[PDB]
Amino acid sequence: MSIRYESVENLLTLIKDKKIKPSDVVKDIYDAIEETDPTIKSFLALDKENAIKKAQELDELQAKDQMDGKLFGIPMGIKDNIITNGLETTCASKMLEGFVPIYESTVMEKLHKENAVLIGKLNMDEFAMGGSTETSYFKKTVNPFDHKAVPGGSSGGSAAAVAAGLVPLSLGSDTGGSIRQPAAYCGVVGMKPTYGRVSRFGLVAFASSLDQIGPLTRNVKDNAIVLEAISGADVNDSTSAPVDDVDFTSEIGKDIKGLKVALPKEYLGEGVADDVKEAVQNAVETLKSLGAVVEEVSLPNTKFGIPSYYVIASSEASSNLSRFDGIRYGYHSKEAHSLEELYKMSRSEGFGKEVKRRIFLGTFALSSGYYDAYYKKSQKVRTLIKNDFDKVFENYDVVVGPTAPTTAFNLGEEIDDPLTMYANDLLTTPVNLAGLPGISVPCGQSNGRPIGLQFIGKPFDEKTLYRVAYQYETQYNLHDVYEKL
Amino acid sequence: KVTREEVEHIANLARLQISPEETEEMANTLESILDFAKQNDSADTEGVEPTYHVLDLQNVLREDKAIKGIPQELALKNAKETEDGQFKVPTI
Amino acid sequence: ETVIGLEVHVELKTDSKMFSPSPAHFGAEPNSNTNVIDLAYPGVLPVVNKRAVDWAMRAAMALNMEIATESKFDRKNYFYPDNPKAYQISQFDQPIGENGYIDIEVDGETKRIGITRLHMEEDAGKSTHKGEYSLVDLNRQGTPLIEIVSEPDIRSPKEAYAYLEKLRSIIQYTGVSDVKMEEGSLRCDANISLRPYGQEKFGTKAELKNLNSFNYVRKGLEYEEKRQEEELLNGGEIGQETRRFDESTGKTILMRVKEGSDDYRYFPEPDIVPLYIDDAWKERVRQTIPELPDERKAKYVNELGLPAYDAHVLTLTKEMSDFFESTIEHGADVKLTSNWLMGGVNEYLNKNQVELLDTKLTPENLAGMIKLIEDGTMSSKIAKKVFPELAAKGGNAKQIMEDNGLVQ
Ligand SMILES: NC(=O)CC[C@H](N)C(=O)O
Ligand SMILES: [Mg+2]
Repeated sequence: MSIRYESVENLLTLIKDKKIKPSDVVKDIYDAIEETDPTIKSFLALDKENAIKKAQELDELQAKDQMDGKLFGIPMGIKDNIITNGLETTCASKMLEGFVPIYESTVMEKLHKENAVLIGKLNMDEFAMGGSTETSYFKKTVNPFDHKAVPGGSSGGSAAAVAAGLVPLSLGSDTGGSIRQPAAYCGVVGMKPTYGRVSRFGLVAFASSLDQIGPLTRNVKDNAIVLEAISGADVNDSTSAPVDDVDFTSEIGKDIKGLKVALPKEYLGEGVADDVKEAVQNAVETLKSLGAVVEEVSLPNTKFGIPSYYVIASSEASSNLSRFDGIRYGYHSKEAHSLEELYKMSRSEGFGKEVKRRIFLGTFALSSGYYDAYYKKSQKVRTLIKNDFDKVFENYDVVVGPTAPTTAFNLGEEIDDPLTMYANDLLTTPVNLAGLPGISVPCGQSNGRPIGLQFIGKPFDEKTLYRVAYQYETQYNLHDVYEKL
Repeated sequence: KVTREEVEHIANLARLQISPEETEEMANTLESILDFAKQNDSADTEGVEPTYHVLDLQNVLREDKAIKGIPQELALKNAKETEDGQFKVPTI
Repeated sequence: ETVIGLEVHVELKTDSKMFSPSPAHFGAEPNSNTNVIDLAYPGVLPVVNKRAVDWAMRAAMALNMEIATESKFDRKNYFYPDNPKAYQISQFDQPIGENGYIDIEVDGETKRIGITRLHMEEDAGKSTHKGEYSLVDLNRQGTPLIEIVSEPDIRSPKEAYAYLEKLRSIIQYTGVSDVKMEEGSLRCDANISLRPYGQEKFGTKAELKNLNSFNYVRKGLEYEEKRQEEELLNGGEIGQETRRFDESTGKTILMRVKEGSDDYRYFPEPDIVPLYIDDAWKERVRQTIPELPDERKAKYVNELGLPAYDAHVLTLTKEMSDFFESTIEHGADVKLTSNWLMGGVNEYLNKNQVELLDTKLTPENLAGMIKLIEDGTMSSKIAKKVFPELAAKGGNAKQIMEDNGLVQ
């Protein structure tokens, strides 16, 4: 619980310079969790036994000076959304409680090859549906900056674990903003890379055309390091992009003089709180002092992000969650006699309330007579939303704005009011809709709760995003705050 | 609108058990949400093509090379009801 | 007028499954031929079979269909134990093949049966209804299938039988499937509606199921449903909609009272990138279609001077047709070759359950035996004793009536 606040970059040099051994590292990580997570509640299944075993292997490799891997000895937490072979993966649902995968997801395969150490699975909204992680069937993760505030969702555990110094790196998933929004609320860095940048094989599906795995870290550099490790074409995922260049750090450090940054007027609309709005405006000035050209633009179809996103994602979800029937795995109802009952009871009992809402919405949107007016219509709106970005990207290198309309809200404050919960996705969904990469870094605090600054880039231009985010991070960050909590 | 009938129709389509009470609750939610969805009417989509895939990527195919399946044991591992190396389900 | 339309499914002889690397050929042990993709495990993804696509377009072209340039897959949503994903990956809006046609002979006339589409999809698993429960085996789940839906141009169970007989033959020649209803690699569903000549022709429909074999059932289905369709025309029946066929009793038991019409909520499969079938691709595949039966029979009769009956028998399978064409171009007499193929050789394949290609005779040795006959150095008698062995292990015939004691 001593290197527990060290960055990935620095923790690696310590291990390489033999200032500490992989086993001591792992010991520190678990002392932290046992001492801190009973309050934060960011982890679900822990993999301590296996973690120590792996750490032993690494000590030997350290001694024999054969420390290979971009993340040798580095601890990692993974959203229980991402399949981990042999380790319970629940998507924080009763439906998958006790589920032990018999295969490995591509990101884990890649992370294990880089010699990172699996510490455990992180809490999330059930089946990744939510914005506060409160729908979790197991426990309610809390915000490290204020234990009464939500950590965001659906990757609340991923952001909280990193913000509370339990691991220097975590993996989350982002379908409508589930990496960026939690990163914003918990004051950390979260990148949802370009759709197609990271394999979806092994990612329990929410919305296939929108889902994307990404890293959360306490700083920009580490984040780029984790991304390089998980990106890449994958034969197991036909939609993974055949883009060879996965170098995201080579541009980190270079200035942004003349960088053309677009500030969409809609990203500072009426739905955006004054403190958030004020914080992003100051951030804009910080960008100008670094030499960037920040100018206002328009992304006219912004207002349609939430509605179309919810129709499309629920529709896809209504089909992607249909495999859960309790017949081959997961929750199987007992008091079921009829086949119709096996399906209906296993699903109504295994799925939480929000999941069922999404399924009802999606099933309806795709049903006869409603298909064109809802689903197809929303698919057309998605085109418009993507068009907004292409027009803006003809003259600007990057887009900036707030990550979320507000700071983290309270536990219990919006969990019983869906439309209010959804509104928090105002500034994140357009990015998934357009298939673009988006990163969030902290740019201030209000009442102690962090505010996120979002940088949206061109497809496969995460390097530029990391370049501008780092520059901004030199001017303002929360690196020295996490340790205080 | 959103009637108890539609709600029940949807319930059956998504294979979800819905009680004669959660129906009136799912109805209000389904109405509130769908109404909230009608904001898209303001979106000028006339003549615009729908987006099915955000990433232009063509013909990603797999060579027809078979890979032996996993042991029957593995295939049944996570299932609750199994018999004769097969999944056991009611007969309807 | 009796308007019928057939709905056929063909199993592709690929090595692996449609959207999974699993073997398309399984053993007897249930759930022994699966992987996490066939088991619809959470997080898995489909990976399309390259060969299945080529074969699908090959069959489509052999059926003279217009091939799509842009073609994607769609999810056909529906719950059922043999469909683990709760959806079959198929093709809705952009089938790989459209508007083809097949010509057949009926009452001495040439009738053209249009074919609406040929699309790709995957097969379901099998549920053995046994006891108070059903046991599900997913070894077959995911196997490649192409659905071939005929236009409603056939007018009688006579033509319909001829339709699927021509169809079966053409697909067998493409090499993409064995298409044997007996083995399941070929299936068919009918759609019949009666109504007086000169109408909107809307005599409703009659999606009847359980048709299991050409000569068999489906060949007698129509005899019955029209029958009923007519005897019930003196009332204007509830039209009825879908009825199963009872074998022995043999007739349409109007099985289910529709709920309305199953909503599959079809939508483009986001997990599979669209196919863009370029001209070079089409041509490449187009070039793999061999010479079809009709063309070959015409030549055999008009060019080789073979009897029409012989031409028909010899082209029932591409393999025998090829063997015949090679054997003769090897010097052997045309008629004698036809006789040995239709006779001795065929007798062999039957009383031995073996494909002509698995045996050991070759167009060369057979041509060699045929020459030893039309020369006289071997009587039809010795020929009957030599052929058997020549088939199994042979190589030289004027070496067996030697390596044996049956000489010239
Ligand atoms: N999974 C995340 O990307 C969440 C998206 C959105 N907040 C929801 O509940 O769908
Ligand atoms: Mg079909």
